[PDB]
Amino acid sequence: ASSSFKAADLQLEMTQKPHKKPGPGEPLVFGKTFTDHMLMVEWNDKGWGQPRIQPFQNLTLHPASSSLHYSLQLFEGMKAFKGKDQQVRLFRPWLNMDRMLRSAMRLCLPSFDKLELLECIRRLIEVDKDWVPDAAGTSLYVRPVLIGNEPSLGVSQPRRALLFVILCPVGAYFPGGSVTPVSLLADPAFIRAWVGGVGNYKLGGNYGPTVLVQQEALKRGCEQVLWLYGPDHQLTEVGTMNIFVYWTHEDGVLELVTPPLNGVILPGVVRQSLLDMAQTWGEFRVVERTITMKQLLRALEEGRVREVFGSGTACQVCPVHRILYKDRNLHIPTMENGPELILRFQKELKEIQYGIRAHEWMFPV
Amino acid sequence: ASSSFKAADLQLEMTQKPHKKPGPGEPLVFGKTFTDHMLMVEWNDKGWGQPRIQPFQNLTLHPASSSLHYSLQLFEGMKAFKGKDQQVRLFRPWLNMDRMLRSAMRLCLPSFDKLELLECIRRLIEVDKDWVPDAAGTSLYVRPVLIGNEPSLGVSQPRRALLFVILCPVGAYVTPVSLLADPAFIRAWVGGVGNYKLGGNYGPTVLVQQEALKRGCEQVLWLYGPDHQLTEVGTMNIFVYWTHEDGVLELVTPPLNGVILPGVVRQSLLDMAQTWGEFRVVERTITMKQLLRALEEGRVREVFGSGTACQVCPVHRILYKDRNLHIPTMENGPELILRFQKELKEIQYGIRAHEWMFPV
Ligand SMILES: CC[C@H](C)[C@@H](NCc1c(COP(=O)(O)O)cnc(C)c1O)C(=O)O
Ligand SMILES: CC[C@H](C)[C@H](NCc1c(COP(=O)(O)O)cnc(C)c1O)C(=O)O
Repeated sequence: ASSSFKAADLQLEMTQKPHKKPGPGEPLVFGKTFTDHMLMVEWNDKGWGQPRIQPFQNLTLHPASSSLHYSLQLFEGMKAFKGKDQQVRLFRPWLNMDRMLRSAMRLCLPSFDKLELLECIRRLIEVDKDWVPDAAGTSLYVRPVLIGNEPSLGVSQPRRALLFVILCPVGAYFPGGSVTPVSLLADPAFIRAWVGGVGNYKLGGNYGPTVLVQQEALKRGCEQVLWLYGPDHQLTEVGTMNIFVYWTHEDGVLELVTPPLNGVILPGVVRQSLLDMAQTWGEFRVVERTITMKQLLRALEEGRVREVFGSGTACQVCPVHRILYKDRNLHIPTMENGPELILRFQKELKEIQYGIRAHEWMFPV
Repeated sequence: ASSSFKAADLQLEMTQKPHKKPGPGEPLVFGKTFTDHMLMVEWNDKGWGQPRIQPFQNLTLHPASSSLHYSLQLFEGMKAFKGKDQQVRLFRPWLNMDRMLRSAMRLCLPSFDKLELLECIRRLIEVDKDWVPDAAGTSLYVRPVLIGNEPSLGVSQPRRALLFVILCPVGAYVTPVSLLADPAFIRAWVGGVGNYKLGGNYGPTVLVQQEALKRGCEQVLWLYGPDHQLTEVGTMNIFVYWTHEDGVLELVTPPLNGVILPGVVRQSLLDMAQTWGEFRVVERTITMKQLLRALEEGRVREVFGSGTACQVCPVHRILYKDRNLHIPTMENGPELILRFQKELKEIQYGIRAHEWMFPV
């Protein structure tokens, strides 16, 4: 018993003022450059309306829209890569569709068919193929969004909603192969999410309270925030990335560990891919288990820690070299291990994402 | 002064297509009906633009507006009451202005001068005075809102923002409510943002409120900790009038520990009760164990919620997991509830002169 919204029904309108691309690899600050078209689907009493694809344009919302009063909003983030030159592929889009639908049900927003949305996104990206860069480490960021849109102040299940997708060409997250480490502020006073909360869904509500904390991290000399949880001070996620630790655990076994999906952390697509990939190799233990600051401190001085990094769509595998804890700067030996594992993960993903290696994880055009 | 828009700069555009005021039938559903005008002020690199009272109209937002991607949004809720004379008064608006500014700083949104916003709100209400109902227990609900509005996908401090205010005539709200108290749902946490009126606090409650209904309750009593403590109920702070374990008669309400929204009505009930001096008034943690045990022992007199929508709201039942708990509120006259309600109406409708009220 559930909705619809079909891809066979798209309508099409092309831009009369096709904006001009970034040119050489120089500008494009992430998220501030948009392509010529966008996807838009409306839902109401008559259910889902028809998809289509229109020129990039402003939204028109009633002043009481629940999307602005009660944060009835959720989003996704995924990437399209252009490799064999002009051939464009989406990395594991199905997982983002699965996650988006779960976020929708948590916020009582309308359900939709994951494959139809994926096909409309495919159609949209097709129209803006030329916006997809092909220089090393660049890609096209895809931002689907679903918002409640009830022109009513009652806190309740909306009877109207809007789904849209916009695209941004992105530069190489790292200047040029320059994989550079980041420093993290790890302060227990800051709490991103709670057990029983909504940290495991991609809801706008989870992000707004982090702006002030990120500003604090900069003022204290760090680049991102390492979110801690519990009296235990466990490591949950870093910034907008899941966190991984490669070290010789306390029982002498070499392992790659990452916090488990206990409800407080976001099930990252890159996170799942690194786990899958490492399990496949079978060269060392790969496990999902709780990581505490106390365990990290001990391992660091017995020189048991090899590499620590974050994973996410923006920055696939991100080295960490320093963590400021309790006034405490902890040097993380990641780079002196020449991010061997980090480097290996990056290479495999590049080969897969840019079509060098055929793989089911990729979705065509 | 630099850092704020000014009431003296107000530009105003009267409507050329009035709405029909709520007809005779009189069915006033909350937040469903809007008056003719709204307030709008923009902020950016050049800072605050000039305030504007304009016809009620849609907002035009860039698809990447941070208000829609990262919930850079907050709001307020307060009421204007029209008394016998026909004079309109705002109830303790300064507290809402203070709370709105605290919410803005928490979300790195632009600061503004509280008195200037209050004056523009005063001017907006004046324009739409004809919308302020005057039948018993009716009022005009005021909804200021401040949202981030940078056309960028980066999660960061916006360089653009929009502040607007819309008004709704409200038709009323006695009768007790039932509450669902289930530990599985967590609304806010220590170190979180439950003490700010941010839209992000509300969206996740929709599903839970739907669950409360399918379970036969009308609202949600939010619990927190192993420590099943009572935080707030629905969109109201929660109060308990009883004889405590120490056998002393008191009025208790959970403390402002970051744990909950500092309600304006809540602060007013505390002030008023403290003033009377007839019984102990305190801010302390309240646990389900203590409640269960106080009920068991007939020490509980009245339990109620407080909030702008429903000033003092009697509670008669709480479903705690399987456990339907009857709350003796109505059989104890809501004696304290009635006295609070009596006093607030006299103050809010101008029967009794008071500093809590702000003119027109
Ligand atoms: C502005 C967009 C969001 C910051 C963002 N999400 C990535 C994310 C991740 C990584 O998830 P994936 O990109 O799906 O692998 C993990 N944890 C949190 C709290 C996150 O926010 C992104 O799309 O990059
Ligand atoms: C639907 C009503 C609005 C959300 C609103 N605040 C009510 C409220 C309150 C009570 O605050 P007051 O209205 O200021 O007394 C307490 N806790 C929560 C979680 C609330 O939402 C208001 O001031 O109208």
